[PDB]
Formats: sequence, C-alpha cells, structure tokens
Amino acid sequence: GANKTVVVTTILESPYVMMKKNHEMLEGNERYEGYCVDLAAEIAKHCGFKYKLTIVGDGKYGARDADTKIWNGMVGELVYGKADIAIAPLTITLVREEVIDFSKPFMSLGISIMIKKGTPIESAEDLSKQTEIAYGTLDSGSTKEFFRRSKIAVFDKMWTYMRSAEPSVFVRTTAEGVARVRKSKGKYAYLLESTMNEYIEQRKPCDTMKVGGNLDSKGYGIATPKGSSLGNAVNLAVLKLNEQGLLDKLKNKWWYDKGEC
Amino acid sequence: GANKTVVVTTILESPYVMMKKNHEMLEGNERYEGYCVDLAAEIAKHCGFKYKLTIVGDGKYGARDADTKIWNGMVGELVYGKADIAIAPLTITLVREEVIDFSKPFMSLGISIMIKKGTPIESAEDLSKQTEIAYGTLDSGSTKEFFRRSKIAVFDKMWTYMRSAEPSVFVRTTAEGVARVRKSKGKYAYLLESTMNEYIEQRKPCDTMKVGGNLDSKGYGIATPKGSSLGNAVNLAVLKLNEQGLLDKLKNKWWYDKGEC
Ligand SMILES: N[C@@H](CC(=O)O)C(=O)O
Ligand SMILES: N[C@@H](CC(=O)O)C(=O)O
Ligand SMILES: [Zn+2]
Ligand SMILES: [Zn+2]
Ligand SMILES: [Zn+2]
Ligand SMILES: [Zn+2]
Ligand SMILES: [Zn+2]
Ligand SMILES: [Zn+2]
Repeated sequence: GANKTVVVTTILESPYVMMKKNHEMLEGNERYEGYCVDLAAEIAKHCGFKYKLTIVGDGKYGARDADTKIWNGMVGELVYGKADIAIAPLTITLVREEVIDFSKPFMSLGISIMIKKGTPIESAEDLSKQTEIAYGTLDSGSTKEFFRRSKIAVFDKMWTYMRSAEPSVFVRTTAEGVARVRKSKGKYAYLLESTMNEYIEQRKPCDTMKVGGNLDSKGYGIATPKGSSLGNAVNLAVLKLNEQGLLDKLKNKWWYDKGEC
Repeated sequence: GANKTVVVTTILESPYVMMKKNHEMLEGNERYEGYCVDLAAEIAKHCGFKYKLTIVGDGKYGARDADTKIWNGMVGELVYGKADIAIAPLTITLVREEVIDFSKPFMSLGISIMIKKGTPIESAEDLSKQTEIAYGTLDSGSTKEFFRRSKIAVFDKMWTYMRSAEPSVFVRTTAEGVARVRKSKGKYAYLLESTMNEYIEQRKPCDTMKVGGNLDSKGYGIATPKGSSLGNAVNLAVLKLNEQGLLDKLKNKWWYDKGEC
C-alpha cells in the first residue's frame, strides 16, 4: 500500500537521545538530538522512509514479566504493534531475538563498573569480596538479566547479594544510578554498559570513572517486529553506515567531541 | 527429509583451525583443533546436527571477481552449494550479506597494524606519510576491500600506494604476511585483523607487535546460504553461547592460555 510514516520508539538516554535545550515546549522530531537521532535520520534516508520519533511510554528498555508474561519497554512497543522500529541503545539478547528482529550491531559494548573517584574497587571480583560498598544495576534491562542468569562464580555471588539487598540496589534510570554513585561518598558502585560509563566519565562534574575490564561483550541493534519487511533494508543500512565510517564519526561526535573533562 | 550430515567449510588459520601435530596422515574431524573447531562442536550440539569439517579448496575467505562475477573462497562454497555452513573468522560485510546469511557476530575485531619490534611506526597516519616501510594486506578478503573502498583521506592514500606498489605488497595467507614482517628487518608492516595480530604477538619468536588503535570495528559471523533454514537455529545458538560465557572461554583458551611469550 501507500507509504506510511514509520513510528520509531526510542528512550531518553544520553547521549543517544536528549531533549534539546529550550525545545521542551515545541513539537516534532527536531526537538531531539543525539547519536540515535542522527542514526535514525541516516537509516531513514538509506531505506527511504519518513518517520516520527517517540519516547517509550514506560521509560524502559524491555523485559518480560514472569507473572503476566507481558513485555514492557521498547520491546513491548514492537511486540504489541505500538511502534514499527526501535532505534536506541537496545542490547541484542537471546530472549529478545526470540520475539523481535535485530539488525547486525551498530555499536559494541560490555557491562562495566562505574565508581566515584577514589573508591577502592578495581574489579567485579573486588566488589564480590566485600560488603562496605553497595552495588546494583538498572531494572528491566539486559544488565540485570546478565547477573540473574550467570553461572560464573563471581557474578552469581554478586547476584545473590544484589537480589536481596535492602534498600534496593536497583535503579529506574541510568541518571538515577549515576546520581546515586555521585552522592554515595564512594559507598555505591553502578554496573552499567561501557558506552554510557565512558560518556559520563567525560561529563562535569568529572567525578566518576570506569574501572576494570568489561564483564562481557555484546552489541546494540536496531529492532523491528518479528517478520517485519523493514528488517532487511535496515540491516543492510547498518552495515553500509559502518563501512562508510559513519558510525565511528557519530561515536566521536557524541562522546569525545562533546567531552567536558 | 531425513537428517543429513552438514558440510562445514572453514579455513586453515591459527588459532581458529589448525592441523593437530601428527594427525596429517589421519582422517575425520578429529584431525583439527582450534577456536572454530570448538565453536563448530557447540553449534552442532545446540542445533542438533552431525557435521563434516572441510577446508576451503582455494584457501580464501571470499571475494567476487569483477570480470567473471564469480565468488571464490568460503563465500563461493556457500553461494554455489558446495557447503552448508561456514564456521570460520569470516567477516560480516555488506557485499557478503547481499549473497549469504550471517549470524550475529561471535567475535569483535578491527583492522590493525602488525610491525616487527622496533619499527618506527605508531599509526596508519604514520605509514601513510612515509615511503621507507612497505605495507599491505591479505588478498581476496575484507581488509583489502576496506582500503579499496575507503573515502577517508589517510586510508585512500594508503590504497593508492598499495594498489600500484611493486613488488606486490599483498599476500596469499596470514602466515605469508607474518613471515614477510619477520624477514623484512622492519621494512614491511602488515595490515590484518586485530584477533590474528594479537594471537601472533603471543607466539614465538615474539618479534612482532600490534601498534596503534584499530582502523575500524566489525565482527565475524557464522554464514549459511541465503534463505537456509539452518540460519535461525545457528543465530540463536551464537547468542546463547555468548551469554553463557562460552565464547569468552574459547577466546582465552586459544589466545592467552596458549601464550608463549
Ligand atoms: N541497553 C540495555 C540497558 C541495560 O540493562 O544496561 C538494555 O537494552 O536492556
Ligand atoms: N577475516 C577476513 C580476512 C581479512 O581480509 O583480513 C575476511 O573474512 O575476508
Ligand atoms: Zn532547534
Ligand atoms: Zn548515509
Ligand atoms: Zn545463583
Ligand atoms: Zn588426536
Ligand atoms: Zn553449549
Ligand atoms: Zn582513491
């Protein structure tokens, strides 16, 4: 049938999608800036579609409730037909690939440790062998699921602590986790994807850092509903953008050219 | 129909697939060892197939001849029906994804510079601004195509030199490129994937090293003929193996546990 405007679901996560200063009271795609905003414009150009950027209503990446079996987050928006594509830092995982389609990855990353500068922690193993410094992850995402599912001794030990810690060590958004590190006087460390860790390390007040290697290796992909005819073109477009060096240009633009430290 | 033994095409490239010592005169899959041999056994177990490992007849990864338009290498074995799957360090690229299917990546890598220790080169830009030290890549692969196609000033400059250099700066196999670095007294540098560079750096005689950052970011995938029904299960299997930490275990086993330096 006739061309239709593609509904894009995404999430407010710096530096992927951010509200431009003084654009809050305005309308349309032009309100937003970031790596994924630029990436959306390129995918749409190469695939030949018009699009509307929307922020996921529940502010979540996507997980399946064990009770209701209902998917939430951006994943849920695709699964239930509320959006046509997700262009966001959405991690490719087995349980998600069973219900939605993903392009080849547009960025690599791994889970990493964020600390307030001077915290006496260098590794996951260090966190796991002590009790003075609390630590946690984002809720409703792949990082939490990594720990929940791990059979690796250090990570299993970490999960056993995290799952029963009071008050909750989990946070609703990256920003909350970062604020909690900064206000903790060193007594909270945040487990998050290396991409966001590395970005925050380059922002004022320049009081956090990434420590240790990554805990795993994975990627973000552009997601479409299962069997969507958009998937083929989107996938080829990601591969073209990588080979043209466009994805590398965008990474430098939004991480390191914007550096404040 | 009835189950059939899956023909696996792969390539003799250390430490992915290697002939075991004293197994040359023997028969069957047990002759070979390496990261991809172990990976094949896991994919086959998770997908539920029996398989026969075969080494690609022409010893190439795969490129399309501009004249005949015929694909060679492992890609050609899939395209023309000679094999059912490729389990090898086969780089996911746009031109390949147009003719074969790839799983999500099982390993990340980038093009990198190998030098003989003491060579006064720290970067691609350094190579491009001088003439005393020759440099080249493997033929019939993604590294060569990267330079051929690049619009980035430094890489375009490098291609312009490489394509007309005499004697040829290209080599037939990784081993030839490595031997050429070692025998060059510093006057040849080899451009190759970071995975192989990092492996060689840990082997006797411990006279080479990787210098500088990677030139790009990409991945290896398991490849199947376009539209193959094996593709779905293979893809889910790669994602499972990554999440179980199996791929990381295999990397350490074949790179760093085997380290001789
Ligand atoms: N990017 C992740 C968020 C996280 O859990 O760190 C996701 O897709 O769930
Ligand atoms: N792994 C590469 C080989 C190379 O060109 O470095 C390929 O698939 O072509
Ligand atoms: Zn504006
Ligand atoms: Zn473009
Ligand atoms: Zn447990
Ligand atoms: Zn044996
Ligand atoms: Zn397994
Ligand atoms: Zn040129």
